[PDB]
Formats: sequence, structure tokens, C-alpha cells
Amino acid sequence: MNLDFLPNDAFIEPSGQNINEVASLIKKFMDLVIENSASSEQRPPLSQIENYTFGEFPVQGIPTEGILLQLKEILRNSMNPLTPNYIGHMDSIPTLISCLGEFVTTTLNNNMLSLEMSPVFSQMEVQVLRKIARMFGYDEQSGGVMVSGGSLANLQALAVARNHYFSVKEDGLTGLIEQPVILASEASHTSLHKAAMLLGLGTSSVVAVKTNQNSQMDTSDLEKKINKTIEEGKQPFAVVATAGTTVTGNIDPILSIAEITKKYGLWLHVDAAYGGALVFSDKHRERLSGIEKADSITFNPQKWMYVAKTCAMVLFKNRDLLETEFRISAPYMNDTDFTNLGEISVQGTRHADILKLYLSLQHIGLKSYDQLINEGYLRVEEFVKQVKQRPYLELASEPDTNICCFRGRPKNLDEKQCDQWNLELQQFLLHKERVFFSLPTYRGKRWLRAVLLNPFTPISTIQKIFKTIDEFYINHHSYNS
Amino acid sequence: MNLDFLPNDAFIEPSGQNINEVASLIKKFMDLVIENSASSEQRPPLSQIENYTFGEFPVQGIPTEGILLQLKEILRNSMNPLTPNYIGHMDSIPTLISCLGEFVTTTLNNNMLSLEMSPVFSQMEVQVLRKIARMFGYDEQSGGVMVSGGSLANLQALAVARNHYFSVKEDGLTGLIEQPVILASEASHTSLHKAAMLLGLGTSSVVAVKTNQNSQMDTSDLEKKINKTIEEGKQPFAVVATAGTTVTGNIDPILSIAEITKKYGLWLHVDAAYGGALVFSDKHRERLSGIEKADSITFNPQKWMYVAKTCAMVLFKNRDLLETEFRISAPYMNDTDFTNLGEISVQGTRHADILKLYLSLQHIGLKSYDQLINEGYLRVEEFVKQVKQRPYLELASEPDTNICCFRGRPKNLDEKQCDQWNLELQQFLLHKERVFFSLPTYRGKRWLRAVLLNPFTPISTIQKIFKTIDEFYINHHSYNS
Repeated sequence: MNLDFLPNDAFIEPSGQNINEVASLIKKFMDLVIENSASSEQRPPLSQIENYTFGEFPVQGIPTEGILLQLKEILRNSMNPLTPNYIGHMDSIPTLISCLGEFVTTTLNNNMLSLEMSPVFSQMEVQVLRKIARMFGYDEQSGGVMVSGGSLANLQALAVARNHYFSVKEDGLTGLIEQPVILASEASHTSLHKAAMLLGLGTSSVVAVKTNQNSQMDTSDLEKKINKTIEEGKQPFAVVATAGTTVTGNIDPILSIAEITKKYGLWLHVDAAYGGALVFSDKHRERLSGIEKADSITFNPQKWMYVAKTCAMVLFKNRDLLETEFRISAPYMNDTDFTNLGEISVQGTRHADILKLYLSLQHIGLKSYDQLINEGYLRVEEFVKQVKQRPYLELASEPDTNICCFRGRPKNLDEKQCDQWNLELQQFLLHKERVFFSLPTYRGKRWLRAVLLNPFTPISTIQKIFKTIDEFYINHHSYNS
Repeated sequence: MNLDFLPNDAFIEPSGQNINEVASLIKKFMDLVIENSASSEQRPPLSQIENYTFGEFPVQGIPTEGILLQLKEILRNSMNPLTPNYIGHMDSIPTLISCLGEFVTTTLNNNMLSLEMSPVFSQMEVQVLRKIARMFGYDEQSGGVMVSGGSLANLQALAVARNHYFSVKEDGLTGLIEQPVILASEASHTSLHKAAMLLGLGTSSVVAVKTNQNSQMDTSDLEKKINKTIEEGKQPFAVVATAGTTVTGNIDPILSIAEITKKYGLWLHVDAAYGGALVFSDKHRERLSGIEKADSITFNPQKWMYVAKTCAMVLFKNRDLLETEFRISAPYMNDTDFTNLGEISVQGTRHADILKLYLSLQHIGLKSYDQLINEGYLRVEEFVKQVKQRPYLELASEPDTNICCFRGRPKNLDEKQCDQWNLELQQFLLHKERVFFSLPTYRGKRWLRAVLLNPFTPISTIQKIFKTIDEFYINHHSYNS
């Protein structure tokens, strides 16, 4: 009786008889997490060792002790992006309030499928997304939806555009004569190809446009590509403008692209998954000029807003387009004026991600977020200043965000020797000061990429890193030759 | 200096200077959550009041106090599925260890985009999904991937099938002559239509097949539909078998469907989002006989396994099909033997959901899950027994899972009067004993639907609701007439 087979703390009994055991277990977990996270800076950003002993469920439930030991062992070997010496990827330190809100949401166990399941979260999400859309420059007719990652947002926007221009919602793409074409920058994200493939358009449907030296779209090249594809059998219907590309973090000229698309009557989609956070900065918001011309926007607050994963949204200039092109009246649930979020979304059941974003915005505030963005820009400006004044160092392009991609180009060394030199420098930096630099391959060459997101990285760290770089250059065998 | 603009507990400093403030805030949040969840049974399962004052971000960060007040006021008005008197929907009480694991994963802030970002979680997920696939009856060639909800799993399976049969991965669906057809049961989930629409096949591509009295697919009707669609221009390519339908929770005859699909060479896809948990029950696993014949399976551990949302996976009989049909070699990240989970998935960045499932399996064990499933079946059997022996009560169909849909059919009342009687009975039951019954519309009539997932619901409760039903029937004005 009273569930004697289950462990005394398997569930939180609604009556509340086992409150003491639940409290003790929660306290143990909280203490372990606090101890692990407090000493993040001491541990190296990356660990080479990995664990591979899983996939054997026990017949008898293991006690809380032992489980805690295994959890601690797993945690020690996990990736460590919380240390200040991790400036290689877009992952950064998340706000504490967001993590606590995520825990609260998991404990509540509500659902975003319908309003009945989320009486308050649905309205909160609607209002918060409306405020964000207003901040991007849209009117009251604009409307958005939250998804799990920017890939789903891109897929939803492309599907809506395809349905609106071709009206294949109920028939399909088999009867169409000319293949639709989507034009994208040659430095665009890899999710565009997957989205095009999943919609039946074809992986080869995406047509790449040339970019200038700063990894920005070339408007004349875009016009030439549009004309060349029109003369052929295919017909263009969408143009994708990327703000904050993946590698160099550059921003396309959205204003000219929007003008061209309006001239040719194409659907303009803006992918500001990283650059969107600029709308929270008074000084640097103008870098996104013309974003109000796009027919849809993809935004990821989890990147530059320090919100625990995952938080991502897609915004549309017109709500009726989402209500008609995407929505299907097949479901016959209870009639309610409020539109269920599962009908106009790619996925039906979704975890309530609005709470963490709302809590983060309330706790930090607008001014603090503006200050954080300004500090990141200051760090990137100092990094760029240090990169110059060194003949052997060259920049891929002038930065537009807190991302800087640079490389070493010894005069005597050739391309392969330069790549080996860059890889050796990355390894040396990682092993000496525990500073992590990503090593992407752009334009056929390896570049050391640094994303400056950690608020605790000081200028002295950058100066010490560059001093170590100079020491490595002087001590390397190439200089002797 | 030292981030004087931010609140003292906005982030967990890697150095560890503000450990005391972080600990105090975490303790406050834990105490609030424990207090709220302990008294879940006292609060009614549903609350009519909703909050609508959001969407105004503060210029200055509010202190932790006040934020806690607003958080608790929000919590009090949230839906309450943790009470034993909530048997209306598939939502239930989640395991505590899963919630704690979710909190730990959020604190770690790793990523499933690539192995480097999740050195251990990737391997853990691969091994756990392999074990689950082996438990469904697949061989070593089988392979799975976790997504966010069953809708994404259905979309991925349908996309893989379409690419495999038609080879439109690089060209598109415009050149095809005959429209592809997918045959589904008339009681199938609404996500099939959305998946068909998103893939360019067409919302009308899905062809509905008749069902017997028990809401199960009719094999002869399936064969007739296949022949009739073949004679026409269209050509079938996939057949969808649903285990544990949404309304009545019935299971289709997967063995005969698989035999027919093999005879006609179609892709069989099994959607066991709810029924899949039966593979953890020794006594009732045989209800899923023939599931090993399917070319893909969609499973949702979050429903019948009491895992905090969201946890869902899709399994494939062949890994090479996923490696070829779905994977695109466009990304040029670091070369590694281990395949990145973002290339073979609909979404790139995903929160680590494997940890909560692994922790739940370790803490509870296999025997405890078997016992929980058996107890649910016992409750449903008692519910069915009580439903009979009452002339005015009729069952939609004989249950196959812990879901029972029944209704009241007074002899004198007509259809509209019967529907009004059912709605009034639902309201009366909700208002007297705080017992929540869902009110779906099936076959043109409203049915009181009860999903028995709460482990703390005893038989005496069922007897009490049935006595209340008898009292309502006797006291209703229809009986006097």
C-alpha cells in the first residue's frame, strides 16, 4: 500500500507525506550543482576524456547515493563553456534566473499544445513575442511563434512563403511547371539547404550569391543571379538575408536587398539568429537598418541574450498569412477564440520556454542588456586593435559583431605551412593559458575564430594572449629559417 | 569594476566570489517550488482565472523579492495535473529525478549540435537509443534520433520515406508525374496532415481508411483503398499504423498491416507515441506484436514513462537510410568518425534531453515501470467493470490502454439532449469531487474521456465518482419525465 514498491522519493506525493525526503534530495542536488559550477574557472574549458559505459538499465533502482556519484563523474567530464577562457563558440554562460525558471517550468509540467493546458503561459508568450516584434519595427499586424532552434524557424518561414506564392497547401508541388528558386548568400547557414530539401523544393534549389571582401552579399550579383535564373526555366520566389553570419559574424545590407526584392516581388526573409540581439542596444541597433522590410524574421535569444537553451522565435509581418497558409482546420478540439499555438506551429507539444526569457528580462533589465552588448563590442574592438600592428597577422574581414576571425601568415611559409602554423598556434594557446579558439575553414583557409561572449573576460587576458602569440611566433622554427 | 552594474546574483561567477548569494537565491527558489508542489492535491485540478498583465519589460531590474511574489502568483494560477483528481488528459506527474536532471543540464549549458559540444551526452544518447531500439525488436542495424515531440518524428520518418522511394533529395517534386499517396486510419493523429503539407505532398494526399467498432483499421478497407488509388493516377508509397490512438487509446493490427504493405511494397510507419511504453511491460508487451516489421517507429517516453517534457525519439530499421536519404554533406565542420547529431536531424541545436530519461531509468528501474503499467491497467479494468452494469452508460469501444471513453445515453433523450446531459455531467463531476474528465467529440458525439495515469488514484475514488454519477442520474430532471 501507499506505493511500497517505488522509492520513497520517486515522486512528489500530492498529499505531502514524503516532503522531508524530497527536500533532502533537492538539497543534495542543489549543493552538488553549486559546488560544480562555482569552480568553473579552475577547470579547463575542454576535456579530452569521454565516457562510454551506458545503455544497460538496472533491474533494481539504484539509491540516490551512487546515482549522485555517477552524476558528479559525468559532470566533471562535461564541456565547460562557463569559464572566461572559452571564446571559441557562440555558447556562453547562462543567467541563473533562466535556469531556475526552467526548473520551475519542468516541475509544473504544463503544455503549450492548447490554452487549457497553459492558461497563463500562452498569453504571456503572445504578449512577449508581440513586444519583441514591436521592438524589431513591426506594426500591430505582426505576429510570432516560438520554436526549438532557428532551423525550425527557417523551415516555417520558407514553408509559409512557398504556400503563399504557389498555393500548394492542398494540392502539392507535382503539378507546378517551373521549379521555385531561393537565392541565398554564399556565407549563409547550412539550415537553408535542409529546409529546402524537406519542403520538396530540392537541395539544389538554393542558389548562392557572391560576397564582397567583408562576407557581405553583393547586390549587383544578386540582381544578375535573379535575371539569369528567370531567363532559364526556374523562377525565383524568396531571398534570404543573413545578419551575423556563422563564421565571421558579418551583417548583410538588408536595406538594398529589401529594395531589390520589392522591385522583383520576392519574399524577403531575415535570419537574425545572432544579430537580432542588437535591437536591445541603443548605440548599435542601427546596424540592422531595414530589417522592418522583411516578410519574416528568425531570432534566437539564447545566443546573445544569455538565456538557457533553448529559446528561439520566428516573427511574421502579417498574422493572417500564418493563420491561412500554415494553419489547418483539421483538429476539432474545444472551440475557443484564442488560437491554439499547436495549430500554427511546426510542432504540437512544446516545453514552456517563455518563462525563462521573461524572468531573465525582468531580473536583468533593458539597461543591463545594453551595457552587456556594449562591453562585448568594446572587447571586440580591443581584439581588433591588437590583431593589427602585427605584420604576420591578418583579418578575414572587419568585424561587425563580437566575433573576430584572424590568422597568421608568415612571409616565407606557403598555404599548407600557414595552415599547420595556425593549427599549432591554436593547440599552443589551448594548452598554455587554457584559452579556446575555434578553428573554422573559410575561403579554403583555416582561421582562428574568437567569439567574445563571456562577460568576465578582461582586457588583460587579451593582452596576455597576444603576448603569448608573439612568444610562439618568435620561438617557432619558421622564424629561424 | 567586477560587473558593478549587474545584480550580485545575475550570473554564477566562475571565480566563485558570489557563491553565498547564488546559494541563497537557489534555496529560496527550491523552498518555493517544494511548498507549491507538496500541496498539489489540495488545489483544484483546473482554475478558471488567467493573468494578462505582461509584455512591459522594466528599465531597472526588479530585486529577487517581488520577482518571487510574481512567480508564486503565476504558479498558483497554473494548471494542476499533479493532483490525483486529474484523469482527463495524457499529462501526468513527472519523476523528480527527471526534473533535477533537466535543471542540471540547463546549468551545464552544453549542446547536441556536435560531439565537441557534448562529449559524453552524444554517446549516452546513442547507446540509450540503441538499447531502446533493441527492446522494440530491431537488430544492430537499427538507429534512432531524439527530437522535440512526436510531430517532428513523424515528419522525419515521412521525409525519409519520400526521399527513399522518389529520390527528390536534390531535384524536387515538380518533375514527378503521379502524386504520392499516404494511407492512414480515420482515427489517426492530426500531425500526419501537417507533415504531408510541409513536405509538398499535399494536405489531401493523406487517404483515410475505415475502422471497425473498436477504432481499429480495417485491413480489407485498406486493401480496397490501395487498389482504388492505384487504378487512379496516384500511387501509394506509405502506410501509417497507429498504436494507442488519441481519443480511445486503441491499437491497430500492426501484423496484418505489415503483411499487406510487404505484399504491395509500401513503407510501413508505426506511431507508438503512447503505446510504445508497453515494451517495458512483460505482461502486456504482446499487444504490440508485429511492431518489428515497421520501417520506422515514433516513440514518446514523456507520456507513459513519467519523464518531464520533452522527450521523444524516432527509430529506423536501417541506419544507412538516415545516413544517405536525410544527411547532407554541405557542412564542413571538423572531421570526426562519429556522425554529428545535427546532420541527421530536423533541428541542429537541441537541449540535452537524454539525461532526464537516463536518470529516470536508473532511479526507478525496469521492474518498477512494469509495476506502474500493470497498476494502470488494473485501474482501467476496474473503470470498465464499473462502467458496465449501468444501462444508461455506454462505451465507445473496449479499451486497450489505460484510456476509457464512455458516455450516458438516457432512453428518452435524443442526440442533442444526450450531448447536453454529458456536458452537464462533466461539469457536475468537476465541481463536486474536482475530478477532471476530458470531453472529446468522436463519431459525432461527445464522450467523457478518462486517462488513468496518476499512480495515486485508488479504486475507492473510482467507486466514489461512479456513486456521484448515479446520484446525478437519479437527481436529473430527465428521469422524472
